[PDB]
Amino acid sequence: MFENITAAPADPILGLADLFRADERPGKINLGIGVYKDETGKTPVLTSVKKAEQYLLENETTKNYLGIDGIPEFGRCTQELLFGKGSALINDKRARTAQTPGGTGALRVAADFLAKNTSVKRVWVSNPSWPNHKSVFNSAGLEVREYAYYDAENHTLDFDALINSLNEAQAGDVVLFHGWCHNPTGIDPTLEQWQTLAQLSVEKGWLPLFDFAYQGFARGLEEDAEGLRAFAAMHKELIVASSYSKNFGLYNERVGACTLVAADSETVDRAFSQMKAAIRANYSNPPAHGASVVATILSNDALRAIWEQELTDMRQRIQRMRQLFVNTLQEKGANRDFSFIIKQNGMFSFSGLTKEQVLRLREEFGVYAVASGRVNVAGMTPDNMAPLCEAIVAVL
Amino acid sequence: MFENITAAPADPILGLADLFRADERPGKINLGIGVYKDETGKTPVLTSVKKAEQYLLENETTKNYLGIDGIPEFGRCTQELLFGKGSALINDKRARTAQTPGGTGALRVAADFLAKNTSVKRVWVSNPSWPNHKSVFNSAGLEVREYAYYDAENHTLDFDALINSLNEAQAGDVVLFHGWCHNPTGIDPTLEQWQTLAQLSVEKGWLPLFDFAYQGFARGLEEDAEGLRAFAAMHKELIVASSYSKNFGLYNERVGACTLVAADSETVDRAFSQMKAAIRANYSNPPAHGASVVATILSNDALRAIWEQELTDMRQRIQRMRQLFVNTLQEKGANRDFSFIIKQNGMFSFSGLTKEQVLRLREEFGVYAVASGRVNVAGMTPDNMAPLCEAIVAVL
Ligand SMILES: *Cc1c(COP(=O)(O)O)cnc(C)c1O
Ligand SMILES: *Cc1c(COP(=O)(O)O)cnc(C)c1O
Repeated sequence: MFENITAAPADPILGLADLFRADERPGKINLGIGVYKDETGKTPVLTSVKKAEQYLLENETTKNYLGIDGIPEFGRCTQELLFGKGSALINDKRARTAQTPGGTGALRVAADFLAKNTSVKRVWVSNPSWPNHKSVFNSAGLEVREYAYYDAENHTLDFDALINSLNEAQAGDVVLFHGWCHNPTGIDPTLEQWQTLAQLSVEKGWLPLFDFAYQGFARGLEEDAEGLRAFAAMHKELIVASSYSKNFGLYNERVGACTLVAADSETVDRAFSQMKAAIRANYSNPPAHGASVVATILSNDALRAIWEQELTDMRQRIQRMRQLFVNTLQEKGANRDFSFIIKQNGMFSFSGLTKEQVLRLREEFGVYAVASGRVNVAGMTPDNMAPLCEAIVAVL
Repeated sequence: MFENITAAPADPILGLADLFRADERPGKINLGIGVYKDETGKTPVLTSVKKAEQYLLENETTKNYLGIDGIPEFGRCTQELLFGKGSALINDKRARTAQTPGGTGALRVAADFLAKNTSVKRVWVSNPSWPNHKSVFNSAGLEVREYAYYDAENHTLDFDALINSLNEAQAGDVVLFHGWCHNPTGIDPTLEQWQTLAQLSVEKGWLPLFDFAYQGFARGLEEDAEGLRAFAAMHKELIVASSYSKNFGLYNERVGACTLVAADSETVDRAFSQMKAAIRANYSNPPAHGASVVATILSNDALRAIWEQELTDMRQRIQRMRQLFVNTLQEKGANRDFSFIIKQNGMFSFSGLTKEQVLRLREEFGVYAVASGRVNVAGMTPDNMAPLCEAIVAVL
């Protein structure tokens, strides 16, 4: 039965992590996958997280199955983070959230749900976008169409191209928007731009789907949620696939959420019963550990104060590395002006390196970046900045 | 977009857990979902598990993403449990395993993989079988056909009906077999019967898919794996979706595995690259906590000795409850002879109660059983045995 199965191509992000592993070179540098590193080049378990974990170790009395949708408190805390504490969506009971295995799990559950319960056949994704978006949607059997976004020449969000590209989107299509800290460009719309978009979707009949994986990495928790909140106020319906992998440094515990919003309580509960059926036919119910760590921290004021500071430290450290990167490139003779990278948000900077330069960097210098030229600024430290900047100016 | 979504019907197993929750009756009894209970009617975290968890709390230094296929050691320990320590499959590198979110996750990954990479269009499941099998396979777009199994009249495995039913299965179809402790009947084939089946699949060209969720609940770890091992010796290809939810009491951490076996190392690695692609487009990578607990215990001799005894205690306690159940029914005037239940293996006994009796039990007496008449013997305790047996004889 398997004789003719052809090998799948390596994952552009995750397979990169393998090559780097197998690399016996001493000075190799990561920069590929979106995982935070501290000053020492390590990815430690957050202190608020370690504390919540002892708490769970001393307090859990059972590992009995959670319901299909997970821990209720987790769901509530998630909605408050997303929409705000006194949100009308929350007060009118217009939103239901299911705990899922990571943000990817949330996107797939959203896809399966839409493919099986609505008339959706098309999902619009930005050019460029997280490479795995296409795979997830194609998996549920939906086609992916792409909308213009990035202006490679000016390193700006080409807004008119974005709008004119979206005019080919029909009423009933799904349009995918990144929350804030666009992966891979780091270029995001202004609040004014988010409002224009919110009113155009409403007028055009698009169903917004937000992939929110970096809440807290641009300006703050509540600020980073402004685009989505702009949208939540206008729309009767929307879905949010959020992730706690990055903002809680909980990557491998698989903590995410799929939030479904409908015009009313009655409709959303009915639509949610089908979302639950899609989950049962997939992984049954979600993994408790990571999600209970998140609920514990968000529900406890002392633990929450510690986590918020840890997140602030991650954010600030990345901001410092960005400046450090553009300066060092300059003082190493990387003649090209890389100042636009200071203008990007989040863990990543879209460097503008070509497929071949990205390839040479690795084979000749052992510094690993995604083939699209996307580099993980959070993977940079004061110690690896110079060898890294030295490799870059040499392939330029 | 969601105005016309119709509510999904409640899950026959998981939705039962909700009704029981919402039940304000004092003497209500569970018996529905397949979760073990000790003498006190609680589902404690195993002692070996609590210990492995402190170990992880003191020793983990990162939550960085696992690879798509999970923790390597987890994969190795799994293959040894399944095939045996000195297995030829293991030595010839004919098997690859991916850590997945529970056994359900493993079945779905197997389904997606088969639907997208092979010519499979049909999956044969036993009548009766775990209610969720149909949903998982239909989700990947495969149809489910059913083979005869249970003889309701004699409470036996109707073996000729099983064989004659399977003669309608074509070369290239998938045939699903339960490892041991068949859910829901508890009726399993003899080793001789397993050999006859192994040779018939090989001759007929069926691809065996084993759902192994109760390893250790019938006679022992290695004995319960005899049917599958009978099959592994004859087949060039097979897939195993195993679960550690029940045997490790790790229900909510979602710990399972999907093991792919091909004729050789080269073929299995190629087929596995596609399995990994199906995982990436689903939940990306697996949850670390439960799986590392399992690897820690299986890799440590002291921790393993404790766990094996805990599992032995669960097994024995269930065996005692079974005897207790048939005796108490007898001394309460449940005139029907329920002795066949002593002959069933695992957590469940297929009681033979009708849809309406199962329904009356709940509404009039608050004892919850699955509508098929399946009852969780592991949910019985010396304290609830009498009220339970009293309710049963009253609806008889
Ligand atoms: C990291 C990321 C994901 C994946 O989240 P997981 O929680 O790791 O599944 C999805 N979308 C975007 C834009 C991401 O950056
Ligand atoms: C319990 C069970 C499952 C589900 O396993 P999870 O690990 O809970 O996903 C699948 N198949 C059978 C036969 C089961 O008994």
